[PDB]
Amino acid sequence: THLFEGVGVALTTPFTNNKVNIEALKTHVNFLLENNAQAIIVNGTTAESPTLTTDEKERILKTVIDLVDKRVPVIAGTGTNDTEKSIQASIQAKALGADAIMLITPYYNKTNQRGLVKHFEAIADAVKLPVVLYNVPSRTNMTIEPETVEILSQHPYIVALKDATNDFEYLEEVKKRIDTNSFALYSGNDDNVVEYYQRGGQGVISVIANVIPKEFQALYDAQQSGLDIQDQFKPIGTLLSALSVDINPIPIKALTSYLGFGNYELRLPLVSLEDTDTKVLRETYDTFKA
Amino acid sequence: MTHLFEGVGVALTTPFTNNKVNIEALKTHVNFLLENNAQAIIVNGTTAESPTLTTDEKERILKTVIDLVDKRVPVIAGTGTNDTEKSIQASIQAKALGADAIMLITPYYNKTNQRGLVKHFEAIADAVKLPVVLYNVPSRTNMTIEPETVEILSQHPYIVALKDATNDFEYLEEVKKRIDTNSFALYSGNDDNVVEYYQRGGQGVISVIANVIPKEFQALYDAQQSGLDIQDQFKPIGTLLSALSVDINPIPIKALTSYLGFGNYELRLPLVSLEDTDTKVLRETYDTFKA
Repeated sequence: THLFEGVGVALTTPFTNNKVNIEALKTHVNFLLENNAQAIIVNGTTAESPTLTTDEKERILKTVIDLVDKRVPVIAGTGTNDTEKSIQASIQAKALGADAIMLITPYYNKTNQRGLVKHFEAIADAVKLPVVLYNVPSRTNMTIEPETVEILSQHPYIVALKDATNDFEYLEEVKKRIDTNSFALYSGNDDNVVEYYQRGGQGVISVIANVIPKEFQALYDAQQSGLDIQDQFKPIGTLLSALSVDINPIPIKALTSYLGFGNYELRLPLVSLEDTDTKVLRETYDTFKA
Repeated sequence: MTHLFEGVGVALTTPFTNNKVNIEALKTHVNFLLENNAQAIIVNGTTAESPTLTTDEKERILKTVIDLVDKRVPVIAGTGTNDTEKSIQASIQAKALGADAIMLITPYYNKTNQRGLVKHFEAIADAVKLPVVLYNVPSRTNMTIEPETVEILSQHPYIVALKDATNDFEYLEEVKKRIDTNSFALYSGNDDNVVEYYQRGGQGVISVIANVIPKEFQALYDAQQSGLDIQDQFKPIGTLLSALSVDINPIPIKALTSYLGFGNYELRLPLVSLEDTDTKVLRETYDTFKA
């Protein structure tokens, strides 16, 4: 009934001399599927969607869809801070074959809670496809209030929340206003997953699972089977700490490129880490693997 | 002798009528502004609801304000986004249309570090070769231009001012310590801090409320330049500004631009208008001020 449970990956965009590299894109997705990724979130923040052209987003999304071939859900990031364009982009994602769309709250312009509902509901009504809300106040400086999540969760087509508030008071206020049989809560912050899972989350939409999908999903599966993951998490948390050297996806792409998925490139206004930080992060990764 | 303007620049609202830009209402509004001593027109900023305008609408509107204004004050085109390549291309098109300057917000949503923030602004300024107003609004972007970073950017021949919407006076003083205000202008991006901003040596304000009270708001700046205290004189305006804080800009200011006949009271989703009574309470607060 939920789109997925466990680890979905906020897929990075592989660039090669500033161009989307479709062959690397396919290799990365294959690597994700072979390593137990439960879902692919395409053109999210981690994909640098703000600097992707529309053509790029569509070429990437169609590629992911045709390659995945329904083996896991393909969730297209289509929401912006403009309702009309979010509607257009969601409709194209539907037509290309996406299984769901992800919609962030507005940002920069922002809105009030009543506007927020109008915005999400307008997109959901127009697309008629499963929608994953995305709340990340550290990027948007607004939130989807718990009462607002309740109103929205009653939309037939709004099925989940990517919750990147890192606020467990908020998590508990949301829990008591939704039915998790029909409305899934996904962490949007890799390092809160131990507690996020303990408190009954349905999984995570993950940045680090770009490079360690198997281990990160295995951690979910252990929790779900009735095992304690508090200590088992630590070696991943060690890598997560090194990943926090800069704003995502600046650090994760040092690691995706290291594994062969595109060059280590970010599109402006983002920039790659400097050499020292890049080698430190890559070493940390090799130590995790060892 | 070299700033683009001093005093009150207006962050012009977009006039809508059945969700179409009203070109006649727009011309009328600009004329009203110019007639009432506005010192600059900032086109397609946050207040203009730029996240929801088509590229076509922005260009039509910009060219309309440019041709009307006819070089009487600077037309400052908001062209900056969180995509550097798109910011460059929109800025080049604004220069072709005859803009006197461009305004560039920091990235937002993606954000960036201070290093990439310098690359972003510098690449735009390098590409367009037109005067640049940086625009720092942490309550909308969740990032900032550090005082040291403003220092660095001020050294670019084309980067000439900052619209500072931090509302942080420690920040102001840190920036003043690093820039020369004779060559690098500091404009408040927050209407309600102007008494202190002007008092602390600011060059002016890029204003929301001056959409409707350009005359009074410019006269407040003039009063203080002539050596008068405006602390008490500002309070009637502050009262109007308390009413305006009822919601996120430009949701309230558009209740008033329509009330003066500059388009209908319409906002493009994800924004919505105030409901009817908050619309009236706000319009009466304005008439009281005018009275």
